[PDB]
Amino acid sequence: HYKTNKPEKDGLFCERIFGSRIRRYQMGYIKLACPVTHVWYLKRLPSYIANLLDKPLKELEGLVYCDFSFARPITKKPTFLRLRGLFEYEIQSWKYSIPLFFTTQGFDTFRNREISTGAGAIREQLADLDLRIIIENSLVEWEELGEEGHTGNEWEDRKVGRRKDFLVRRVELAKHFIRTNIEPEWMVLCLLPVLPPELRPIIQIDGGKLMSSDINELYRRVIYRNNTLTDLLTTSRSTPGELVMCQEKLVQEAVDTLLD
Amino acid sequence: NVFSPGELIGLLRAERMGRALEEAICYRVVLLGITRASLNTQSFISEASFQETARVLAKAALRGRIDWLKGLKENVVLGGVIPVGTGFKG
Amino acid sequence: EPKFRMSLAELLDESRVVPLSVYGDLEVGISGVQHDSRLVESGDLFVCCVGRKTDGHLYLSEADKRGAVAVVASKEIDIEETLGCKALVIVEDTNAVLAVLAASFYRHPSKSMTLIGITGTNGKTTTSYLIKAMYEAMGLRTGMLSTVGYYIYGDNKLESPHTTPDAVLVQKLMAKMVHNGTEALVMEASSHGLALGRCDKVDFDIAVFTNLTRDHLDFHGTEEEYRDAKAKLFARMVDPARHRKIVNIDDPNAAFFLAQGNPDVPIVTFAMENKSADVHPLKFQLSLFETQVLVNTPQGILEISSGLLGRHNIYNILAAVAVGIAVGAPLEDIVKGIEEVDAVPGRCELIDEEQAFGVIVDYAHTPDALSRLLDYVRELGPRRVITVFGCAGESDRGKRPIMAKIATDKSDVTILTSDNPKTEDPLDILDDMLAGVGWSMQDYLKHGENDYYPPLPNGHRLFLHDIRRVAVRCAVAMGEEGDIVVVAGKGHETYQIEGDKKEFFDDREECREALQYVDELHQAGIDTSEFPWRLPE
Repeated sequence: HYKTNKPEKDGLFCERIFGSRIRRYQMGYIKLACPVTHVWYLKRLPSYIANLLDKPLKELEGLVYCDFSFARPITKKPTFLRLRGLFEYEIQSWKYSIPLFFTTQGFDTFRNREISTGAGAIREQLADLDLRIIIENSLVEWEELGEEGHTGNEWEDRKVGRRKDFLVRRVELAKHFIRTNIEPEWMVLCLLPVLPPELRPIIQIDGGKLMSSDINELYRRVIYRNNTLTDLLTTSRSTPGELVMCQEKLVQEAVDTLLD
Repeated sequence: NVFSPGELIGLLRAERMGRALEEAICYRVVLLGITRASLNTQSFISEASFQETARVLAKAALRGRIDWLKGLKENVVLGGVIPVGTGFKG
Repeated sequence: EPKFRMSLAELLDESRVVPLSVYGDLEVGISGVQHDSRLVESGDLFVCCVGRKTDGHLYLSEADKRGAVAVVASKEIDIEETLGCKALVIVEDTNAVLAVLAASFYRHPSKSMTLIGITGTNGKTTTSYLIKAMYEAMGLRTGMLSTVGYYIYGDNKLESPHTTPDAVLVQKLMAKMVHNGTEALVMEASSHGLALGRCDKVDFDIAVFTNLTRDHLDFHGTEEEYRDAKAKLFARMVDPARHRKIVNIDDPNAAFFLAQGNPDVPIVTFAMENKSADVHPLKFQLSLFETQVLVNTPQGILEISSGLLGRHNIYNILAAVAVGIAVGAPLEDIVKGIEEVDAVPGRCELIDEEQAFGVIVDYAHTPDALSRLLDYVRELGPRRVITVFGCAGESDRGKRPIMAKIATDKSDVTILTSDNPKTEDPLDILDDMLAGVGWSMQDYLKHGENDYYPPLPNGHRLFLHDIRRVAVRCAVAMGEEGDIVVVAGKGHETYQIEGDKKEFFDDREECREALQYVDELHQAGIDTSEFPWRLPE
C-alpha cells in the first residue's frame, strides 16, 4: 500500500498465502486462463515437442505465436470435418455459416476437436499421443529409409543422415515416456508457480518503499495481463478473436520471458 | 532393442556386451575432451550442471533421472558429509 | 372444485366403504379421496391402493407419512400419529378400498357422460386421438388419456410421471372436468394400464382394441392377459348395442376378446384384406406427406384419414373410422378427425410442411418395434433409408447389438449416437453398437485419419458421432429429395439425460432449423453427401 508500508492483500508479498522462516518457505500459485508453453522446451535447438509431433518447427511456432490452424489436433472422437490441412496461413472457410447452422452453443461443444488454436491445441495434441505405435512407425520408417540406395551430392546424404538422426532421437525420447511415469502433456504450463518472498529481494517496507526487482515486475506484468485476460473472457464471449488472441500471445510471451 | 545408433557407452561395457551378445554391435573409439567428457556423467546436480545449467536440467527432468550421490561436489551442493576421508565409511 | 362427495363420512358410507374398524368419522375436509399416497394431499383420507409393486400396508404407511388423515391397511395402522386429523379407518380389503377411493358422484359423472377405452399393442395412441377428435367434431367435448400425458377429460392434459395415473385421481379429475369445462370424461389406457387396474375401475361405454397381440407377457406371466382383463372390464359395465368391438380380424386375440362379454354388444371388424369386414383402401395415394384412401364400406365412412405410415397408420385410420361412423353416419363429420390424424402427431410423425427432404420422427426403442418401423419405412422410402439412433445407459446390453444389426441390415446409411448417456461413459455403448457389424471403434478411428471410410460388406454405409445435435443436423442435411430421414431415437420425448444432468434439447424445431439452413449450407458450397464433409480449403 502506498504511504502505508503494509503488505496489500492478494499481492506478491501478501499474507496468509506467503507469510519468519515459514514465509521464506511458503509459495504461491497463479491460475492461467490460457495455457502457455515452457521456454526451453520449444525455442531451443533441441525441440522435444517437435521431435514428438513429427512436424517441423515452423508451423508449431506459428500456432504458438501467430494464428495458424490444425486440421484435427485431438484424434479421439469421430470427426466429420474433412480439412486435411497441416497449417492454414489464412481462414477461407465459412466460419459464420457453419457455426450458425447447427445451434448456438452447439458449435462450441465440437469445435475444439477440429478447430483448435493456441497452446491448448499443442496440449491436446501431446495428451492423446499413442507412444507405442509411434515407435513402431518410426522404426519401420528407419528400416525403409536408407535401403533404396539413391546417391547424389552432399546435400542428399547429409539430409538423409539428419533425418535418420532425428528419427533415432525421436525413438529414444518416446521409449522413455513409456516407463518413466512422466506424462508428455506437462510441458505446457496450465499453472505457474510463484517464488517465495524472501528468496526474492525484499529487505523491508518503510513509508511505501518497494524493494521489487526485475523478476518482481515481470510477475506483476504477467498477473496484470492474466487478470485482464480473464476479465475480458468473463465480460463478453462475442468479442473479436483478434484482440483476445493478441492478448493471449502477450501473456504467453510475458510468461516466456519470465521463465527465461 | 539394446542400443541406439547414436550413443556414448563405456569401453568395458561395450566389450562385455560384444562378448555376450551376438547381435551386430559396431563401436569406434571416440576421444572426448576436458569439457565434453564432463558433460556426460552419471550425475546431473554438480558434474553436469556447471557449464550449461539449462539443457542438462531440461533433459534430466524429461528423462526423470535418478541420481545416486556417489560424488563429492554433489554432496557439497547438498550439504551432507562428503564420502572422502573421515566421511568414507565401511 | 377438484372433486365432490368426498368430504363427508356419509359419502364414504354410501360408497360401500366398509373397513370394519373406524375411529369417529371422516369429518376432515377432502375434495377427492385418492388411493395413492402421492395423489392424496395433507388432511385428506387415503384409501388402500391394490398393486403388485405397492401393497395395502405400504400404501397406508406412505399415506401416513405424507400426512393423509385416514390410512387403510389389513393390520392396525397408526395414521393419526403424523396426520392432520386423528380420525382414520383401516380397511382389510385393498381392492375394495381402491374401488371406494373414488367418490360415488365422481365415478357416476364420468360413467354417465361417456367413455372410450383403447388398449392396443401397436398404434393405440394414434387411434385414441383420432377417436377423441371424432367425438369432438360430433359435438361432445371429451378427452383421451395417453401414456405420455394423463387426460381424463378436456383438451388439456395434466403432467403425470407414470404412463397410467392413479384411478382415484383420474376419477377426481374427470369429475372436476365434467362439473365445468367438459361434457364427456373418457378414460383411455393401454394394455398395461388396463391390466394394472387404471381403466378397469371405470364404466367403459366403448372398449375396442386397435391391435391385439401378446402384451405384458413378461409382467403378467401369461399371454392374452391384457386382452382378457379388457374383456372382463368391458363385460362388467356393458350396454346393448353400445359397446364397439372394432378390431383387426387377423389378430386371434381380438377375436378371443370379442368372444367374451355380453353378446348383445355391437361387433365389427376393421380389417382391410378380410371381405367380411367390408373395409378396403381401394386407392393408391400413399405418400410421406398425405396418404388418402377411398374406403368403400357400408358402415364405414367414404373418405379416410391421411396417415404417415403405410399399414400402421392406415390400420389406425380404419379403426377410427368405425368409432367416427358409430356416432354419425354422415362422412362429413369425419373431416375434423381426418385433419387431426394428418396433423402429424408426436408418434410416427410425418414429414415437415416445408419444401425439403422428408423427416420422420418415430419412437422406437424395443428391437421388434424398431424392426417393424424400419420395414414400414423401407416400404415407404422411395430411394434411401437414413436413420440415426442411440442406446440408453444401464439398459439391456444384449439389445444394442441386435438393434444395430436390424438397423444395418435394411438401411443404406445409418448414424449411431448416444441417445441417453445417463451417467454411463460415452464411446462405450457406441462401441457396443459398433461391435454388432463386427467393427471396433479403433478401426473406424484409424480409418478416419484417412479419407476412404470403407463401406460394409453388404454395400451399406455406417456412420457415428458422439454428440447428438450435430449428428442429427447432419443426418437431416445428408438426404436426397425423394429420400426421407428417420429419427427413431426419440419421439414425443423431450429430455436428454447426458450424465447426471438432463437437457431438453431434442425436438422437431431443430430439424426445421436444419432444413431451413441447409439451403444456406448448399449455397456456401459445403458438401453433405457423406460424413466427411468436403470443406473448401
